[PDB]
Amino acid sequence: GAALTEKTDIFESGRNGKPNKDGIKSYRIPALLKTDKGTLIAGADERRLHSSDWGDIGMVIRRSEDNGKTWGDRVTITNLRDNPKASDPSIGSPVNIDMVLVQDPETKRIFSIYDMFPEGKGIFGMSSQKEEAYKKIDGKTYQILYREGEKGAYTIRENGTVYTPDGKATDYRVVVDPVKPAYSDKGDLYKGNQLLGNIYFTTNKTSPFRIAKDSYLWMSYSDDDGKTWSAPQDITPMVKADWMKFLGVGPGTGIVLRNGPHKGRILIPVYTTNNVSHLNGSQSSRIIYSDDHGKTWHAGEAVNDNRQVDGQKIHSSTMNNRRAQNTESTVVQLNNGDVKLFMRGLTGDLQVATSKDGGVTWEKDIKRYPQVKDVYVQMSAIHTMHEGKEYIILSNAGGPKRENGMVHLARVEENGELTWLKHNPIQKGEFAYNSLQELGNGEYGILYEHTEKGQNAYTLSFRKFNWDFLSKDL
Ligand SMILES: CC(=O)N[C@H]1[C@H]([C@H](O)[C@H](O)CO)O[C@@](O)(C(=O)O)C[C@@H]1O
Repeated sequence: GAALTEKTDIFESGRNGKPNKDGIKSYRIPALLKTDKGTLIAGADERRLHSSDWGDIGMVIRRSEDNGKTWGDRVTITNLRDNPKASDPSIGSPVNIDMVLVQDPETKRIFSIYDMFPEGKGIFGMSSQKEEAYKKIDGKTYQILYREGEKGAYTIRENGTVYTPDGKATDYRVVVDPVKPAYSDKGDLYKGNQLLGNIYFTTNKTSPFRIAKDSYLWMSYSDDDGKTWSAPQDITPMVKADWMKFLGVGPGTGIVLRNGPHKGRILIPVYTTNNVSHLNGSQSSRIIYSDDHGKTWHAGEAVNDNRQVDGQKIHSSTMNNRRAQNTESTVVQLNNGDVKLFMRGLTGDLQVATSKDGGVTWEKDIKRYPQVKDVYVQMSAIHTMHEGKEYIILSNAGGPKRENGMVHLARVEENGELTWLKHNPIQKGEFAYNSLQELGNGEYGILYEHTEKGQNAYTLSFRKFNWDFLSKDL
């Protein structure tokens, strides 16, 4: 008997453009993680001012200890404070946006990796010119601070003390070890004991310093099953190349390889843009990984690196080809050791890349599956076993637009090839980003974006379904 539970709203948006009960207009970008303890962690972007990809956005989660039946109160991981002097509040806050959750099965540490931008319009407000964000000194890497009127780079060193371009300590200090709830004090700039401003503010500044205007990657972790989180760690310098303009995560839930030469490796989907074509023709998927339980991260190569496009080779750092782009993605490892990267794209159908070396490089054959439509929106996919057989469950909008949620089932053969077996609707009406997780006992859960009755984009809801829903027809 087919079984699909009624939708349960986890993060409720307001309606008709009004704020919700907590004064928040929108929630977006779901992430669902089933931890070792059986806990379900639902993550999301808490977009207070509007539904756009910038503004005042906090990284939040809710925990369920009864497999999705009930949920605890919201837990904020990170939420930077707004620039109280910005002329336009809608774009007047440093930004955190798009999160990826994953747990190390050995250490049990839970990671939340997400984007960070200083005050502005996020990916839509990036400068045409690069600004160095870090400087190496005496074998040490320090984040840079810029002061109007001076060309030299100041640096943030031990204890947050600001040093002049010439290497002399100043009386300015940055809060590099935040202590306020949500770490809303991170980046605060002090002169002596007086708070002057914040290094993440870019307009109407009250302090002399700001970090480089660029795209960053931050990470927070929890060792207590999601109840409390560490202060944000800037992992950007570990993975961002000097040519990269944007570098952000493909939101959802990452994975840890289960088998092969790279078992234990944590994979985080991400994508970049270059300075040649940025968002018009350079969005390129890839993953970043960690082989030491999240201590250090490394960038793999882009699916587009040395890819053959129309008898011509391209590279993610120099490409300018709209149709060859691949953006947000979801990653899965097969029992044969191969890694599959399902990438959001502009071909109208499902695009999948394959890596034979734990996600570092990608094979030449980018497969397209007409069986699974892609309206250019995020998707999620997970590996699963059923009666000794290997499968992959993938969910995304069925179209025409971002609507009619579908859960696709594919059989995985020993060569890693896919055969799509079923396509079952799961949510009528508006449907966008989603995140799947296997719950066990033949059941699965999904946290997704949907709206109805005038709700603001989006309300994130949860549903559970079993194998009877996947295989049998409704
Ligand atoms: C960092 C960031 O802006 N992420 C956003 C991305 C990018 O804007 C696009 O991938 C750029 O092509 O996509 C969304 O806007 C979208 O399509 O709903 C949602 C997501 O939060």
